[PDB]
Amino acid sequence: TTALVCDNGSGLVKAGFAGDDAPRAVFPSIVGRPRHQGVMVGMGQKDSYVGDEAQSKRGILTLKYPIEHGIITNWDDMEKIWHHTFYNELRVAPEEHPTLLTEAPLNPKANREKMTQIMFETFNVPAMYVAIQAVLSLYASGRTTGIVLDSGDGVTHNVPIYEGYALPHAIMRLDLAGRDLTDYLMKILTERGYSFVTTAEREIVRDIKEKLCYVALDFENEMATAASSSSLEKSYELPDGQVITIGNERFRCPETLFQPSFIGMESAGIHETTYNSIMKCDIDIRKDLYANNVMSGGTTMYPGIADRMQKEITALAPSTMKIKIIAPPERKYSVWIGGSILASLSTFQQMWITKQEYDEAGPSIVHRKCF
Amino acid sequence: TTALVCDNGSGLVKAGFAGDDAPRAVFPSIVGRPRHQGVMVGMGQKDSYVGDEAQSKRGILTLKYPIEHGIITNWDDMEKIWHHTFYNELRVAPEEHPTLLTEAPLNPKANREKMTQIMFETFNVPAMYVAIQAVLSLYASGRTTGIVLDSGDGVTHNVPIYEGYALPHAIMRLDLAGRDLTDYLMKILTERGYSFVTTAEREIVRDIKEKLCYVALDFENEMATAASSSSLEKSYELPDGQVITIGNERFRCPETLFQPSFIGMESAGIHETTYNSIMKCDIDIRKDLYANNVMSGGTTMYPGIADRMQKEITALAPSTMKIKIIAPPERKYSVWIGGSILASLSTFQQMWITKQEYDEAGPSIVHRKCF
Amino acid sequence: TTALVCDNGSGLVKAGFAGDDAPRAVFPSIVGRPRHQGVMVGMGQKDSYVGDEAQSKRGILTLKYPIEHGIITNWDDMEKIWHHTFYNELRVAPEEHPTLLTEAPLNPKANREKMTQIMFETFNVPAMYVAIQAVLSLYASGRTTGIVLDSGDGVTHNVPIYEGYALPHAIMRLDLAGRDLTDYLMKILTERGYSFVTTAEREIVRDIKEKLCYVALDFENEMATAASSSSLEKSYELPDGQVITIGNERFRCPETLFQPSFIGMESAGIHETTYNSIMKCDIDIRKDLYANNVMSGGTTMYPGIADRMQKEITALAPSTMKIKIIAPPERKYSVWIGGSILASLSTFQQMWITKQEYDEAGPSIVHRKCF
Amino acid sequence: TTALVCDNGSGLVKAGFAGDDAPRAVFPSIVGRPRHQGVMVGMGQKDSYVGDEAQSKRGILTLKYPIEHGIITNWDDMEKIWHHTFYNELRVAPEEHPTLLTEAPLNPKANREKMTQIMFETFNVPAMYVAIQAVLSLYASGRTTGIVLDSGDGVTHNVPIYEGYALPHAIMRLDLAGRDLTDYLMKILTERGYSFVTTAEREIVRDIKEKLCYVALDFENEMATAASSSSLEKSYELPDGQVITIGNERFRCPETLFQPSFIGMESAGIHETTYNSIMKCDIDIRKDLYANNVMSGGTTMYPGIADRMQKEITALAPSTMKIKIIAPPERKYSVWIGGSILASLSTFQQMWITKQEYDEAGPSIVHRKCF
Amino acid sequence: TTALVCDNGSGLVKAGFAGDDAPRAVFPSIVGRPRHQGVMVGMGQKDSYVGDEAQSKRGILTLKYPIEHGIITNWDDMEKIWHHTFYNELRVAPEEHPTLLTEAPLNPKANREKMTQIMFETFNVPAMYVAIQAVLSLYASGRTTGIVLDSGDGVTHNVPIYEGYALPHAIMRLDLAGRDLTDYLMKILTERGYSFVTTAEREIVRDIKEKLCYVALDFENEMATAASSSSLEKSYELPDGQVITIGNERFRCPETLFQPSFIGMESAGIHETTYNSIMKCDIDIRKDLYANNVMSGGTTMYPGIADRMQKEITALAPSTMKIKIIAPPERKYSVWIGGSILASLSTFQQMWITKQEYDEAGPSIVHRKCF
Ligand SMILES: C/C1=C\CC[C@H](C)OC(=O)C[C@H](c2ccc(O)cc2)NC(=O)[C@@H](Cc2c[nH]c3ccccc23)N(C)C(=O)[C@H](CCCCN)NC(=O)[C@@H](C)C1
Ligand SMILES: Nc1ncnc2c1ncn2[C@@H]1O[C@H](COP(=O)(O)OP(=O)(O)O)[C@@H](O)[C@H]1O
Ligand SMILES: Nc1ncnc2c1ncn2[C@@H]1O[C@H](COP(=O)(O)OP(=O)(O)O)[C@@H](O)[C@H]1O
Ligand SMILES: Nc1ncnc2c1ncn2[C@@H]1O[C@H](COP(=O)(O)OP(=O)(O)O)[C@@H](O)[C@H]1O
Ligand SMILES: Nc1ncnc2c1ncn2[C@@H]1O[C@H](COP(=O)(O)OP(=O)(O)O)[C@@H](O)[C@H]1O
Ligand SMILES: Nc1ncnc2c1ncn2[C@@H]1O[C@H](COP(=O)(O)OP(=O)(O)O)[C@@H](O)[C@H]1O
Ligand SMILES: [Mg+2]
Ligand SMILES: [Mg+2]
Ligand SMILES: [Mg+2]
Ligand SMILES: [Mg+2]
Ligand SMILES: [Mg+2]
Repeated sequence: TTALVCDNGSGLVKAGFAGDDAPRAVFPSIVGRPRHQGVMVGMGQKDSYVGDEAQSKRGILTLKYPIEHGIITNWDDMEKIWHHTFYNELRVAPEEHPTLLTEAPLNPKANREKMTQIMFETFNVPAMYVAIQAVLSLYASGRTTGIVLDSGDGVTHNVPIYEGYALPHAIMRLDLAGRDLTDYLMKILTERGYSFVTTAEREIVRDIKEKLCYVALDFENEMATAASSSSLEKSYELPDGQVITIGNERFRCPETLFQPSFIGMESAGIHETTYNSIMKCDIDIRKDLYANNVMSGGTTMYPGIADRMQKEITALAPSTMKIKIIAPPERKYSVWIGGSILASLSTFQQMWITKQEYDEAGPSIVHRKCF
Repeated sequence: TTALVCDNGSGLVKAGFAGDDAPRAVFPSIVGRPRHQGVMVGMGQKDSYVGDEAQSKRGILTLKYPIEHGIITNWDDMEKIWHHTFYNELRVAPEEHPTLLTEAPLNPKANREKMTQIMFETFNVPAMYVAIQAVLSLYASGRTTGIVLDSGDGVTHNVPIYEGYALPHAIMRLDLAGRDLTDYLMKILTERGYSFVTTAEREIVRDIKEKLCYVALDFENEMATAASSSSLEKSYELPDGQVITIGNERFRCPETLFQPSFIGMESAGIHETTYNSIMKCDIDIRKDLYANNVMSGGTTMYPGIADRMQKEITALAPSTMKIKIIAPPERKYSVWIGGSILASLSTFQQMWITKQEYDEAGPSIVHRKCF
Repeated sequence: TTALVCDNGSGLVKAGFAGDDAPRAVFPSIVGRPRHQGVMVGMGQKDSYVGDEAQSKRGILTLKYPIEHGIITNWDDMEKIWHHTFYNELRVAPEEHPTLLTEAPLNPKANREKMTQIMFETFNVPAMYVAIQAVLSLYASGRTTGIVLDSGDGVTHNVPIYEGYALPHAIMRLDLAGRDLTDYLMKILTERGYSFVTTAEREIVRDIKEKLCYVALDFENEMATAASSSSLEKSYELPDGQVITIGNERFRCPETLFQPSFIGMESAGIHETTYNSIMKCDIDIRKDLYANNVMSGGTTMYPGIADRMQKEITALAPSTMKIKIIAPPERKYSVWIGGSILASLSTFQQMWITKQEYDEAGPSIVHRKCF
Repeated sequence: TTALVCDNGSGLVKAGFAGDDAPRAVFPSIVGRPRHQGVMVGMGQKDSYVGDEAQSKRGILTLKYPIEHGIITNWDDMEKIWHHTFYNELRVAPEEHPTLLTEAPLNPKANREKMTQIMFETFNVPAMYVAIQAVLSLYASGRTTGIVLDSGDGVTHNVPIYEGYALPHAIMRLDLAGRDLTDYLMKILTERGYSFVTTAEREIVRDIKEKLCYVALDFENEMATAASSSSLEKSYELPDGQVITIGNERFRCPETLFQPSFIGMESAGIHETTYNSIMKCDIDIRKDLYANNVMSGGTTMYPGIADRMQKEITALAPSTMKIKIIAPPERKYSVWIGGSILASLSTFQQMWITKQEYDEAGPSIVHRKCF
Repeated sequence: TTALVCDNGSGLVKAGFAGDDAPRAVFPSIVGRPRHQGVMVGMGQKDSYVGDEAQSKRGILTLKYPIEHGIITNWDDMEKIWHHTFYNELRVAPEEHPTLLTEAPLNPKANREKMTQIMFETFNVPAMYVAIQAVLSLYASGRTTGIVLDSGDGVTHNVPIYEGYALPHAIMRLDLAGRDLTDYLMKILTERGYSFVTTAEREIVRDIKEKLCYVALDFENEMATAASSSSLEKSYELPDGQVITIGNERFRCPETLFQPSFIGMESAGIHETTYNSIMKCDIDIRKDLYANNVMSGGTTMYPGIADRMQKEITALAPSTMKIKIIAPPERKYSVWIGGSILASLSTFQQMWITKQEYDEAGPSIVHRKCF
C-alpha cells in the first residue's frame, strides 16, 4: 500500500514509510550473542539480541555487524535484523507493502540477488526495488546536478549526475569508511593508555568519536596547537563513571579521510577522489559539478568537514571556478529521505520488481535498469 | 503570406521572414543525443536535443551535423532541425507562409528532390523555391556584377555573374570549408599538448578558432615572428576554468584556405580558384569581375582575409587591372539577406513552385529554371 | 521634310540628315544575343542588344552581322538595326522624312525589293531612293570624272564615271573586303600564340587591325626588315589588361588587298582591278580616269594604302601617264557625305520613289533609272 | 637507320618504328609527382613518375599533362616524356635514327622551334621532320582526297586535301576536345552525387567515359528514353570496389561534340565545322570531299559517332549529294600509321631536316615546305 | 658504435642493440616507492625500485608509470628508468653508442624536445633519432604498403603508408589502450566480488588479463553462451594461494577495443578507426591498404583479435575487396624489431641528430624530417 523505505546499510539501520520526513525505526545493524557462558535454555534466556537490545546488554555480548564494506557477509544475522525491523520496530508485515532497498554501487551481483530472494521468500514483499544510495541522496537535496559523496560506516562513494543523467563511468568507491576511523581511534587511544579491545569497548570508542571528533581546517597547525594547549582537550565519562581525556586524537581520527595513508591505504583522500571523479567527467560538465558537491552519510557529520573539503577542492580546482559544498543538517538521513521521495513518485511506481516478474524472470531481474 | 527565408546550410541554421534585415532564428545545425547511458524514458528525459539545447547540454551528448559538404546525409535529423526552426524558434506553422530555401551549387539532384518532398509533406509549405546561395549573396551586396565567394562550414564556392546574367560554365566548388579548418586546428593543437577528441571538444575548438584565428598577410614572416615573439600568443579560458595558450596555430589554421595542401588536398587555394573562375570567363567580362570580388559566408570573417586575397589576386592578375574585394560586416548573414530581398521582389513572386504544381509535375519541378 | 541619309552597309551603320557634314548615328551593324544561358524573361532582361549595346556587353553575347558581302541575309535582325537607328540613335520617326539608302552594285534584285518593302511597311517612309555607294563617293569628292574604289567591310568595288556619265559596262566587284582581312588576321595571329576564336574576340582583332595595321610600300623589304628589327613591333593592351605584341602581322594583313591569293582567292589585287576597269574603258577616257582615282570606304584608311596604289598603278600604266590618287581624311564617311549632297540637290528632288508610286507600281519600281 | 615515328600529342604518347603496323610504346603523356609530403631523398624514392608509372602510383601523385590544346606548355616535363619514350619504352638512342614528329595545325611557331631545338640538343636526332597530323591520317586511310577530322585529347581539327593537293585556306581548328568532354563528365556526374575532384579522380572519369559513353543518334529521343528506362544505365566498378551507376551521362558527355554550347563554347559542332570547311572549298571540290569524310583520333571512337555525323552532314548537305564517312577500327592509331607510311616513302627521304641544315639555317628551317 | 634501440613506451620498456632479433632488456616502465612508512635511511634501505625490482617488491610499494598515453609526465622517474636500462639491464654507457628512440604520433612537441635534451645531457648519447612507432612496425613486417595499427598500453594509433611514402594526413590516434582495458577489468571484476584497488592489485589484474582474456568473434553469442555454460570459465591463482574464477569478464574486457562506449568514450572502435583511415586515403590507395592491415603492439595479442577485425572490416568494406590482416607472433616486439632494422640501414646512417648539430641548432632539430 505505502512503500516501506529501508536503508539497511553498514552500521545503522534506517527504516520508515514513504511519505514520512524521517525513519521511524533507527537502530544499529547488530546481532549480539552471550559471551561468557552457554545459554541456559531451560530458563527464560535468549540466544541473541538485536539492535538496541544488543547495545543495552552489550556488557555480556559479542557483537557482530552482518554488513562489512556494504556487503552482507552474514546472511543469517541479516535475516534477523530485517525480521526485527519489520516485526519489532515498525511492526508491519512485509506482505502489506512494497519495499525500497538501497545499496552501495560496485557491489557483487550476488549481494542483490540474495537480498532480493530473501525479501521474496522469508518475507513476501509484493514488490521491491534496489536503489543506489548516492542517487537517493541527490534526490533528497532537490538538485538534479552534482556529485554525491556518500560516506557511511562501510563504504565511501562518489556518484556524479548531470541534469538528471547518471554518469556511470565516473563512479568511485573507497573502502575507507567510518568503521575504519573508529578502528583507528581505538589504536590511537592506546597512546594515552586507554585500551579498548573488546567489541563492547569498540562501541564506546564509536560514541567517543561521535561526540568529540572534528576535522581540523589546518591539520598541521591544529597539531602544533594541541602540542602546547589544553584548550583542545575534552573529557569523556565512561559507562562505569571513570573519566578519560581525549586530546589531539579528536582530529587525528577524521584526518584519515583526507590522509588514508594513516591506516596504510593507497587511497586518495576524499577531496582527491571527488576531484578525480570531476576530472573524469566531460569538460562541459565539470563546472556544474564543482558548484554542486553534495555530502551525505554519517561520516560527513564531523564538524568542519564541509569547510575542510571546500578548502581542499578549491586548492586543486582552477582559481576561477566556483566551488560549493552542500551539507544539510539532515545528511545522516539523506539517503533514507531520498528513498521516501523516490517511492512516492508516479514514475517510480512503474519500475518496481513485482513478485510475479521475479518468479518468472528469476534473480537476474534485480539488475534491470529500464527506469 | 510573408515568405519565410531559411538558409539551412552546413553548420549553422539561419531563418526569419522576408522583409526582415536579419534572421530571427539562428542556431547550430546540430542534433545531440545522450552519450553515457540509455535514456530513462519512464522519467521526464529526452532522447535528443536540437541547436542551442544540444550546445548547452553538450557535455553528455554525442553531437551530429545532418549536413556534410552542403549535402543532407541524415534526413531524420534534418527533419528534426526543420521542425525545431518552424515550431520552437520562429514559432510559425509552415502552412501559413511560402518558403525560400537555399542550396550550394553542384549538389546531387536527389538533395533538392528530397528536401522539396519533405517541405511538401511533413510540413505543408504552400509554395517553395530553392535558390543558389552565391546568387543570393550577390543580391545582398546590391551589385549586378561580380564573383561571389561563398565560404561556409561545408562548401566553398565561386559563382560569377555578369550584369545580371549567370555564367554557369565557370562555377567552381571546393570541399575545403570551415569544418576542415576546425578539424585541422584540432590536429594542430596536439603540438602544444591540448588534445580535443570528443564531439563537445570539437565545439570548443570551433569557439577557439572563431575568437583567436586570423589570416596572416605574409605567412612566412608571421611564422618567423611567432617563432621569437610572445606578442602573437593569446590565452583562452576553457569551460572548466583551465587556461590554454594558442600561438602560431592562430594563423596556421586559416592559412589552409590559401594552402589546402596542409590537410592533403590538391585543391587550389581560394585566391587561385577565384582567379581561375575569372580566367574561364570571356575576356570582355574579366575586367568587371576583377573589380567586383564579393565575399560572403562565415569563413570569410577571419580578420585579414580580405586583405590577403587582395594581395594574392593582385599578384596573379595583370598589373594594370583593378582588383577589388567587397567584404561587408554582414557577410555572415549575406545569403540570408539576399533571400529576404529576393523573396520580396515582384518578379520572384511568379516563380514559386506551388503545391499544386508539385503534385502534378512531381519532384523534377525543383530543377525548373524558368525565372 | 529633310531627307535622312542612311549608309547602312556591311559592318558599320552611318546615318544623319541631308545637309549635315557628318552622320549623327554611327554604330556597328550588330545584333547581339545572350550566349551562356537562356534569358530570364520574368526579370528585367533583354533578348538582344544592338550596336553599341552589343559591343559593351559583348563578353556574354553572340554577335551577328545581318549583312554579308553587301547583302542582307538576316532580315529580322536588319529590321532591328533600322529600328534602332530611327528610334534610339537619331530619334526621328520615318514618317516625317524621305530616306536615301545606299547599295553596293551588282547585288541581287531581291535585296532592293525587300529593303524597299520594309521601308514602305514596317516603317512608312514618305519616299525613298537607293543609290550606288561609289556614285555617292564621287559626289563627295566634288569631281565629275574618276574611278571610285569603295572598299568596305563586305564589298570592294570600282565604278568609273566620265564627265558625269556612268560607264556601267566597266563596273567591277570583289568579295574581298575588310571582313576577310580581319578573318585573315585572326588566323595570322595564331603564329604568335594568340588565339582569337569567339565572336567577341573577332571584335578585338578588328580593333587591333584598325590601330596597328598599315600597307607596306615594299612588301618584301618590309618582311626582310621585320625579320631582324624590333622597330616594326607594337604592343596592344587587351580588355583584361594582358599585353600582346604584333610584328609583321601589321602589314601581312592589309597586303591581302594587293595579294588576295593569301586567303585563297583568284581575284586580282585592288590595283589590278582598278587598272582593268580603266583598260575596259574607251581609250579617250582612260587618261582622265588615270588622273582621277578616288578612294573611299574604311579599308582605304590603312596608312600608306594610297601610296602603295600610286606605285602599283604607275608600274602597270604607260610611263607618260599621270597617275593620281585622291584619298581625303573623310574617306570613311565619303559615301554618307555624297548622300547628304545628293539628297539636297534640286534635281534629285524629282527622282524619289514615293509611297503612292510604289503602291501602284510594286517593288520593281526600285530599279527605276529615269534620273 | 629506320625512322622513328612519334605522335606525341595531347593526352597519349604513341611511338614506334617506321614500317611497323602499330606503335610499340603507348603510354599517357603524364608526369606525376608525390602529393602528400616531400620526397625522402636519402631513401630510394623518386621525385617524379612517367606514363604508366604515374598511373599505377596515381593515388599519391599530382598528375600533369605537359601538352594543352596541342601546345607544349611545360617543356621540362615534355623532355622527361621524350626521354622516357626513347630510353625506357622503345629503348633506342635518338642518335641512331631520324625522327618524324607530328603537330596539330595553326600552332604557335615557337612550339615547333623549341621542339626542334630539343630533338637537336638534349637528344641528337640525325634528322627530323614535323608533319601535320591530319595529313598523316589521310595517308593511313589510303585516300588522296577527303576531309580529315582529327579529334584528339586537346585539339579537334579539319584538313581538306584534294587529289593530293592541300587546301590550306580551309583548315579549321577547335579547342573542344576529349579533355573537355572528360572535364564536362566530371561536372555532369555531380548530379548523381559522384564527386571526382582530384587529378587521379580525373583519370577514373576518363576511364568511365571510354568504357560507357556513346553518341546518341537522336539526342532528344535518347534523353526521353533515359528518363523512363533503366535499360540505358550501366554500372562501373571503381578502384576501391565501390560501384556507381551512370545513366544519361553516357550520351550527354559526347553530345558536347555536336553541341559545344553545353560547356559554354560558341564553336560550331563537329558536323558544322566539317560542313563549313567543305563550303569554303571550290564548288568543283565539294562533291569529292562530301564523299570522303575521314575520321581519326581517339574521340572518334565513341560508338555511334560515325552514324551521327552521317545523319548531321546529310541534313546540311544537298539531297542529291553522296555523304560518306570513313571510320576504321584503327582510327586511334591512324596518325601514327600515316607517319609510318610517310617515313618509309622514297620521296619523304629527301625532305628531312638534317642536323647540318639545322645548324646552318637555325630554327626557322622547321617551317620549310619544299616537299 | 652499434646503435642502441630503445622502445621505451607506456607500460613496458624494450631495449637492445641494432642487429639483434630481440630486445635484451625487457622490463616494466615502473618506478616504485615504499608505501607504509618512511625510509630508514641509516640502514641499507632504498627509496625507490625500478622495473623488475618494483614488481618483486610491489607488496610494499606504490607503483607509478612515468608515461601516460604515450606522454612522459614524470621526468624524474623517466630518468631513473633510462638510467636503469643503460646501466643495470644492458650495462652499456650511452657515450659509446648512438640511440634510436621511438614515439607515438601526435604527441606534444615538448615531449621530444625534453627527451632529446636528457639523452644529450644526463646521458651523453653521440647521436640520436626519434622514430614513429607505427613506421617501425611496418619495417618489421617487411611490407612497404599498409596500415599499421599499433596498439599499446597508452596509445592506439593508425599510420597508413603507401609504397614507402607516408600519408600523414590520415593518421589517427585514440587514447583507448591496454591501460584502460586493465582499468575496466578491475571494475568489471567487482561484480563477482573481487576487489582490486591498490596499485599492486592493478598489476595482478594486468596479469589476469594477459592470461585469460580473448576477443569474442561474436560478442552477443559469446555472452549468451557464458550465461549458461561453465565452459567459458577459467580459474586463476592469486599470489597468496587464493583462487578466483573469471567468466564473461574474459571477453567483456577486450571487447572495449571494438566498443569504447563501455568505458564512456565517443571513440570509434579499432575496426572503425582503421576503416576511416582507409576512407580518408585516395581511392587508388585504398585497395592496397585494405589488403595490408598490419597489427602490432601488446594489445593485439588477445587471442582472436585478428579474426575479429577481419570480420568487422569485411563488414564495412566493399564485398569485392580483399581484406587481409597481418598479425605475426612477434607483434609484441614489432616496433623494437623495426628499430633494429632501421638503425642498421645505410641510409638511416646519414639522418642521425648528432651532438654537434644539436648544440648548434637547439631542441627544434628533433623535428627534422629531412630523411
Ligand atoms: C564515385 C565517387 C563517389 C561515390 C561513392 C559511392 C559509390 O556512392 C555514393 O555513396 C553516392 C553519394 C550521394 C549522397 C547524397 C545524395 O543525395 C546522392 C548520392 N555521394 C557522396 O556521398 C559524395 C558527397 C560529396 C562531397 N562533395 C561533393 C560535391 C558534389 C556532389 C557530391 C559531393 N562523396 C563523399 C564523394 O563523392 C567522394 C569524396 C569527395 C570529396 C573529396 N575531396 N568521392 C569519391 O569517392 C570519388 C572517387 C567519386
Ligand atoms: N556526529 C558524527 N560524527 C562522526 N561520525 C558519525 C557521527 N554520527 C555518526 N557517525 C558515523 O557514521 C556511521 C553511521 O552513519 P550512517 O551513515 O548512517 O551509516 P550507514 O549509512 O553505513 O548505516 C558510523 O561510522 C558512525 O560513527
Ligand atoms: N569569426 C569567425 N572566424 C572564423 N570562422 C568563423 C567565424 N564565424 C563563423 N565562422 C565559421 O563559419 C562557419 C559557419 O558560418 P556559416 O557561413 O553561417 O556556415 P553555413 O553557411 O555553412 O551555415 C563555421 O565553420 C564557423 O566556424
Ligand atoms: N583605320 C582603319 N584601318 C583599317 N581598316 C579600317 C579602319 N577603320 C575602319 N576599318 C575597316 O573598315 C570597315 C568598316 O568601314 P566602312 O567602310 O564604314 O564599312 P561599311 O561601309 O561596310 O560599313 C571594317 O572592315 C573596319 O575594320
Ligand atoms: N573508346 C573511346 N571513347 C571515347 N574517347 C576515347 C576512347 N578512347 C580514347 N578516347 C579519348 O581520346 C583521347 C586520347 O586519344 P588520342 O586521340 O590518341 O589523343 P591524342 O591524339 O591527343 O594523344 C582522350 O581524350 C581519350 O579519353
Ligand atoms: N597476451 C596479452 N594479451 C593482452 N594484452 C597484453 C598481452 N600481453 C601484453 N598485453 C598488454 O600490452 C600492453 C603492453 O604491451 P606493449 O605493446 O609492449 O606496451 P607498450 O608498447 O606501451 O610498452 C599492456 O597493456 C599489456 O597488458
Ligand atoms: Mg549509507
Ligand atoms: Mg552558407
Ligand atoms: Mg560602304
Ligand atoms: Mg592526335
Ligand atoms: Mg608501443
